[PDB]
Amino acid sequence: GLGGLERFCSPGKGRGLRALQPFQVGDLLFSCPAYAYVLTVNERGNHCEYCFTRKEGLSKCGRCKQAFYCNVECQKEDWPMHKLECSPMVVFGENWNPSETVRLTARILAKQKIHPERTPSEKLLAVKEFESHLDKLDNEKKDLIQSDIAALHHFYSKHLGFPDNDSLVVLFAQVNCNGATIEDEELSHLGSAIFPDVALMNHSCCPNVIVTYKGTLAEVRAVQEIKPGEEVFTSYIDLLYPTEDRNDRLRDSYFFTCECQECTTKDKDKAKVEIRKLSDPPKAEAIRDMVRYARNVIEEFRRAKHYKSPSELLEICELSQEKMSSVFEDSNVYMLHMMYQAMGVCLYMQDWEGALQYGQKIIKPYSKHYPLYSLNVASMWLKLGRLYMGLEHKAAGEKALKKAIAIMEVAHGKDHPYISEIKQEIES
Ligand SMILES: Nc1ncnc2c1ncn2[C@@H]1O[C@H](CSCC[C@H](N)C(=O)O)[C@@H](O)[C@H]1O
Ligand SMILES: [Zn+2]
Ligand SMILES: [Zn+2]
Ligand SMILES: [Zn+2]
Repeated sequence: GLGGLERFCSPGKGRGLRALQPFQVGDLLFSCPAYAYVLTVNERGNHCEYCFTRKEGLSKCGRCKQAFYCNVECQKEDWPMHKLECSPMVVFGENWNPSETVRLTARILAKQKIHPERTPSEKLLAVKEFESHLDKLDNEKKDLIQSDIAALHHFYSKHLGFPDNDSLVVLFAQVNCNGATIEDEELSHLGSAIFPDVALMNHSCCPNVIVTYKGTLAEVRAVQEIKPGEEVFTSYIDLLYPTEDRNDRLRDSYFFTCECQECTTKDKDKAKVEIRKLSDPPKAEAIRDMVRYARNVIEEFRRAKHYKSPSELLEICELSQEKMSSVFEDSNVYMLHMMYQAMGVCLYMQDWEGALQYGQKIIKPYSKHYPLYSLNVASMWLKLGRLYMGLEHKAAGEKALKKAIAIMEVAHGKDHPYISEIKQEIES
């Protein structure tokens, strides 16, 4: 398996990963090549399909004209997977729209068909041993999975010999509980992948490691000191939100309730739900009313941004901030949430000054709500630094970039290509 590590049975968590030797903050616990992976549609042309390297002047697949490569070698290496989509993409035309989960599952089945034996990605845990939580799925969940299976048959029937329906349901549930989004240095979505050895790690809201990505390779580095015998815990979710929100998401997606220190004590929750200390104290029921409102408007915005204009979205953020502010301080995570969304739609609108203005009032609370080494914090420092540099505020830009580097050296490793790029952006 992996030196200095050991698969074991973690009480109340099923199987987990334990350390057999000490690891210091920044040490590399291990690296894991992707078992199967797929680049998200919106990043085609920016990244190489095979190795995920970002560069300009990628070779275009002459066949489908929708898959870009470093060279003919990367193209050849990606052909066993790319042929699943090359011709269907041109035949279906505009009707080709499988969800990313379907694309990934199709590549999983292909990888099992050609490489049925244990891969180097499965040193400690094989794909077939994945947890499915089949018995927990309600009818709504089952019907969503059945819709994905229907799409799988619809777009990938010519190249894959499919197992029976039951097995496909198990596979999709396993993907939903073990899949891994790949994000860039600004936590922008690059694609989805299966990292069997990485999936073994259980969740904690105070994790001791962070998973970063070097192309299609997952790397796992410590963000706290790990001693022999201690279990290795990563985070599955955004840690910004209070305990009940986190466990709502964990129950919904992974079907378990977390009992880590943050969940048991809920101490940071008080900072996260900051109430204005005004002459008139809000009553508890008014607080809970505004909290419910906040959680509702967050979901409403997730929906609205698919069919609404950017300015309409900014209006939603501005109006919700005013209403919520009557009760919530600006450091409240629901205010920060709407500020972050406003920053994103301003970034899309290319209003760099506006987005910078929002980002400035986001990093101060962000830094304290998130753990010491957090990719969310690093990415915010990086976005800020790049806006500063773009608007020629070099002094403040360099400051922000160094803060990002300080966290990334730990999480990504000091020799990571991203850090080289950022140091170039300081010297240029
Ligand atoms: N902190 C935690 N408490 C209880 N169960 C957890 C947990 N973190 C992860 N899990 C379990 O692990 C699943 C994710 S895959 C992680 C490995 C899994 N424990 C296994 O034996 O294969 C979750 O769906 C949940 O069932
Ligand atoms: Zn490449
Ligand atoms: Zn093609
Ligand atoms: Zn927790």
